[PDB]
Amino acid sequence: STSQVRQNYHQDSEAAINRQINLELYASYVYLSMSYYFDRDDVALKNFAKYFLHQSHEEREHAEKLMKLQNQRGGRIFLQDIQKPDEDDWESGLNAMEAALHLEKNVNQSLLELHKLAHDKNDPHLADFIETHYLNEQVKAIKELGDHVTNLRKMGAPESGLAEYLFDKHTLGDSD
Amino acid sequence: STSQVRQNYHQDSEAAINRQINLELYASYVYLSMSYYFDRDDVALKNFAKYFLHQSHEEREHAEKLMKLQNQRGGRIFLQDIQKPDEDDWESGLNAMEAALHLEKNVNQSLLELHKLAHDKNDPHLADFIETHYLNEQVKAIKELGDHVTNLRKMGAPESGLAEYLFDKHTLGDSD
Amino acid sequence: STSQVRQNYHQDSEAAINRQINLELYASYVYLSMSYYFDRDDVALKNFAKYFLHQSHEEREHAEKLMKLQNQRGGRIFLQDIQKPDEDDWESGLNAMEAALHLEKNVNQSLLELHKLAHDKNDPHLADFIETHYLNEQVKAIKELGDHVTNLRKMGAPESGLAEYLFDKHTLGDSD
Amino acid sequence: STSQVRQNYHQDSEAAINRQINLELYASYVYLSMSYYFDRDDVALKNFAKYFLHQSHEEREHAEKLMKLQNQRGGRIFLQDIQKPDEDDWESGLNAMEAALHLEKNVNQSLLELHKLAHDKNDPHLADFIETHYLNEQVKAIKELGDHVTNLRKMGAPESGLAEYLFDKHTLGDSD
Amino acid sequence: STSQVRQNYHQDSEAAINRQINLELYASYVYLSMSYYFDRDDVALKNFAKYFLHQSHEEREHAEKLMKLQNQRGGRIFLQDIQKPDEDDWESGLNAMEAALHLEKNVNQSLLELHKLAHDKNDPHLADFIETHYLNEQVKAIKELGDHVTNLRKMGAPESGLAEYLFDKHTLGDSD
Amino acid sequence: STSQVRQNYHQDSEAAINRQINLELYASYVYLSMSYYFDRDDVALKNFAKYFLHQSHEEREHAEKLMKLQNQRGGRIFLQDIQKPDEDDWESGLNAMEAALHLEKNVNQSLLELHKLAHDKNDPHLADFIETHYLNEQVKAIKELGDHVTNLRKMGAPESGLAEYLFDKHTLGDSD
Ligand SMILES: O=C(NO)c1ccc(C(=O)NO)cc1
Ligand SMILES: O=C(NO)c1ccc(C(=O)NO)cc1
Ligand code: NA
Ligand code: NA
Ligand SMILES: [Zn+2]
Ligand SMILES: [Zn+2]
Ligand SMILES: [Zn+2]
Ligand SMILES: [Zn+2]
Ligand SMILES: [Zn+2]
Ligand SMILES: [Zn+2]
Ligand SMILES: [Zn+2]
Ligand SMILES: [Zn+2]
Ligand SMILES: [Zn+2]
Ligand SMILES: [Zn+2]
Ligand SMILES: [Zn+2]
Ligand SMILES: [Zn+2]
Ligand SMILES: [Zn+2]
Ligand SMILES: [Zn+2]
Repeated sequence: STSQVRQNYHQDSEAAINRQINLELYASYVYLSMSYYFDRDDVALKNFAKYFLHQSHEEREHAEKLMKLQNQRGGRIFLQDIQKPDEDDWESGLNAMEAALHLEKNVNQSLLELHKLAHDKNDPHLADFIETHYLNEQVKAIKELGDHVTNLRKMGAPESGLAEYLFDKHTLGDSD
Repeated sequence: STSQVRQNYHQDSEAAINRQINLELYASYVYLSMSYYFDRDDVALKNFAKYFLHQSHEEREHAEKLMKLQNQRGGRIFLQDIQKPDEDDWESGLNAMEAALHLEKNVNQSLLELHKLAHDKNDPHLADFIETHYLNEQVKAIKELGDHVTNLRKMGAPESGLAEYLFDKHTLGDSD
Repeated sequence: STSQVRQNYHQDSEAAINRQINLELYASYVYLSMSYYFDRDDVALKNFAKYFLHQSHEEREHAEKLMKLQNQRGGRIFLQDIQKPDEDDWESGLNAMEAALHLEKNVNQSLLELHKLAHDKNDPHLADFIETHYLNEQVKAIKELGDHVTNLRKMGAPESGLAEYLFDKHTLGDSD
Repeated sequence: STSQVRQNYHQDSEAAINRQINLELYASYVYLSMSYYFDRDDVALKNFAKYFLHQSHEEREHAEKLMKLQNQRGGRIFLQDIQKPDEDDWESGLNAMEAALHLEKNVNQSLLELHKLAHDKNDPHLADFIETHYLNEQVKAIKELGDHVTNLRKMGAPESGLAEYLFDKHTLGDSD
Repeated sequence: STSQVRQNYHQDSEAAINRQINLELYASYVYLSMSYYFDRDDVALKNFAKYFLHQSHEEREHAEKLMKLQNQRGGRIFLQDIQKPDEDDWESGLNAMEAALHLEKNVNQSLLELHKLAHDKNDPHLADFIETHYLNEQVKAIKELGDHVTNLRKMGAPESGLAEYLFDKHTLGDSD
Repeated sequence: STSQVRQNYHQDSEAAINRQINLELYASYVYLSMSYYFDRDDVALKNFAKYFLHQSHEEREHAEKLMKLQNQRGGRIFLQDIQKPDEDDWESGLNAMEAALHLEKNVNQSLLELHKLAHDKNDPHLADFIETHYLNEQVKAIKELGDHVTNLRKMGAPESGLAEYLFDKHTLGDSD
């Protein structure tokens, strides 16, 4: 019937965790697609590609985390298909980064709704889990991407390819 | 009258912290009893005993933590007697572990009610304290114990003593 | 209009973050004033002064943290004047420490109201941010100051200067 | 029209590389599903789970490799959806391992057909790429899984849970 | 009926070991209560608190030792409730230390009666066990506490709080 | 009446030291405001922000130095409010740097007037103090800022955002 370890875990919490798992997996797929878009010889921005590939591994980690939680709280995982990304040819580093920002805002909205739920089903554990392991990472992600979009713009992207080249070398070539 | 450092600390929060202190102490007493049950020469499962003794020290730490919080927020401690454990002869490693799971679920329920309170008396500090120092530890504890019960069962406990022996050597003989 | 990274950040949250920034800056100014009060040759309590100077740097850090959050969540900073401290001549180590306790209780009250808000505007990120980076630090601060006031009193402050001297050497001369 | 770096890369080779990319991603999804099946508290086989999680990361690496090749030879990637695994509840370690063997045999068959192609479209580079980076890994994988199935069987799986427990400790607890 | 390892262990010896176990646990509870009495912000004597907390851990060790002996000699443990301490508000460091001395004298009297028994039931093992693991520790404990009471008195406790403060810094701030 | 350590310290010297303290604090506030202006996601110049934040800490140090001198020479500190910066939105790195130059020239003018005073009230100690701890630092500051303004201009600021980006990476990304 129910697992020996289930307790205060509501069914809406569970379904939302499966949906969120599928979502994070989706984000990883998107970031992968963008990554190898910038690996293409007619784009050739190694640091853009490394960057998005890192983001893709991070998303995969987020999903696996959520699955570990599902099993943890006594819930049951159910995997769904992983929707192909909306694009196969992202136009530029700037455009890829804007799509990034929109994606991260999506995932953040989903996580905020999930926290609303865990709070309404009076599930504190799930609440503070979402808080400490996802929310801040989502704010930091959205911030980083916003700064990148701002700089790419102030430089003259996507008009000037010199811009995206320099941004690739001087911003994505060191740090996180 | 009231301590110089009291602030936003409600009286129900306080009484609940004293009750929770007594509860954690109780859990330590139980874990001790089980520990030295498995030290008995007619049981002789050194790793079961070490395991539960560790859990007992951990519970003692939880209590002392809660007392430090009471003094912290301006509350006053009041100690109550420590009820002897429901059993003096736990039947098997499997049964001891099941009683463990039930106990941890009790303590978790109490902590969740306490968080409900700290949230209703609009005490955020107490809320996130409960969250970060107890709730996750309680989920992890319940999970670990549930996995152990599952394995002891799948092996053939308590019917086969060979089982409990092997579980003692291969699962409780390394790790946490 | 609105920043690319804004999301679930309410305007009351923002104004409250600017007010809190100004408040933390104020606390730093106060702690500075007290510090160099105890640097005066007619007071001459090097450890009291070092202590309050440390507290002042800490407050400055709190403010800068809050500004980083404002920019983070898509809000906009607005700096206000920094009100001079209520006193230019704090009477004794004991009195300075009591004013300290009152100040920390003020800042704590403000932070608790801000958390109430972030919870009412359903802003979990801001909620748990306040929780993990400020609330506990505020409880610990109020506790430390309360203990100090208690000891200074039990010793005979401010009546006996021998007291404040000894407290300066044996309590503020080692540790945090 | 065509990339500056394309050369001797046939269109069937390309489409087959996109199909193979999607396939490897699928295998990673399957291995993930199995992994966290064995993380469930009513299964509780940490080493089975770690094992399949490793296999999942490996599959992800295989896919990313194939994408790097696509971009390398002048081809263009096209991502497709990732089909959910045929099962959400794998019965036992033994059954999960048998499904594993069948999957690896599928992927191997696909890779062998792809090598047949690269040989028929006289694409040596693609031929020896498939050879050195995939074929041997596929034989080794199928062998390992076959040995595991053989041992789980000879032990008495899935009938005896004691078996799967021991296999989990003594075979999946050390080595690769 | 009787354990395979029982030998020369009399029933009065056993009951006395269970009573002594409960007693040592009681002493640990008392020392804990005193400890966190001195953690209270209106007392604020960190070293008094650390001291009594150490004593509490030591008492817990004494109890666990006695349980290990019970199981050792073929006896059976029976746990009883742990009586709350006679006080919830110990007046001063001096008074807490006097209550300490009285407690240690109680425990010593009990242990001496137990040795009388082990000698009358001609149980040498139990006799020299009590001798080497408890009696000296009890004399040293009573001595230490007596010296502390003497110094607190000669200083002017509990009248002068300056006294207890200094004693806290200069005697309980270093050594055991 | 007057401090035991006062000597050759004129009252105009004192009032000027309090005014200068308030001024340095003001400069720190300004530099802070600029710093977190460049932390804004729609500006996003991490190195500009780090730079001005460093300058802000430096100014705070200057103030604390002056307070230490006041107490040193037998004077008495009097703290005044800290005027909010003239701007909340500095336009560009170039404009922020120009406002910087103007500010440093202000502080330098004030310090030069203060040295004129210490020389007219025949206060050599104060004279050479101002000389060795402030004047050179002020010339170096004004020089550095002037060079920065010159380079930002020669590059094409604020017209070209590419400029400010590059200046941020190649000039503010290494050194002081
Ligand atoms: O009275 C209510 N609804 O009708 C109510 C009471 C408490 C909360 C709350 O704790 N939100 O975080 C929300 C709604
Ligand atoms: O039958 C044939 N030609 O008439 C034939 C048979 C095998 C190959 C081959 O192995 N290519 O790699 C090529 C041609
Ligand atoms: Na939290
Ligand atoms: Na000079
Ligand atoms: Zn994510
Ligand atoms: Zn993300
Ligand atoms: Zn609520
Ligand atoms: Zn506990
Ligand atoms: Zn527990
Ligand atoms: Zn603060
Ligand atoms: Zn503070
Ligand atoms: Zn593969
Ligand atoms: Zn494979
Ligand atoms: Zn004892
Ligand atoms: Zn003792
Ligand atoms: Zn300056
Ligand atoms: Zn300056
Ligand atoms: Zn002259």
